[PDB]
Amino acid sequence: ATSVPHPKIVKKYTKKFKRHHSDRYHRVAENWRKQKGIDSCVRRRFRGTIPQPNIGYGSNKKTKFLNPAGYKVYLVKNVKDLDVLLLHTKSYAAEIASSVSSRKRVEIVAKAKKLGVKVTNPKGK
RNA sequence: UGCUGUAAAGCUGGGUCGAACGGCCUCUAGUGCAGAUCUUGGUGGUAGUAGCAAAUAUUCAAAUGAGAACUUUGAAGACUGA
Repeated sequence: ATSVPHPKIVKKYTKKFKRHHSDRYHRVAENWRKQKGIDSCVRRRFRGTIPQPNIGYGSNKKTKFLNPAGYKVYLVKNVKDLDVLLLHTKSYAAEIASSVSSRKRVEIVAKAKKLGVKVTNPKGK
């Protein structure tokens, strides 16, 4: 890791928690919802039903919020926004906002390279 | 196209697009939908399916026309039957 050393990153659940019957009807979005029905086999946790979010799945506090390269990600919208990362260049990477213009985006990439700040999305227009 | 969060969700790459929009500290509410034989609008399967069968009945040729079972003219066969 080019970032500050960290323990090996463990994700307890890497799949997505999909709402029950979001596969069955178009009108049911996958955004997680808790079943509140009296008979619900999912709420009652029958064997064979879907995993549900609970606090036991929480990430280890020492590796939480880290991307695979070992950095926490900070959203940058202009050149000046890079400054708060100046003393945190081995633990915080910059991410350029989607709405920054192509002119200003080139300027942010240049300044980050000047300061030694990692950028997570360099290829943007 | 990926990243973050147990999650509600947040961010990002590519495309489309054309005029406004967001973070943070707070304020406020007509603030979150799968259901209500919910409301309005839109759209399927059914399905090229049911079906288009009462009132005797139509036919040949020419003309017209891009095109004629269905229009017009001629020939005829019929019917209403005062």
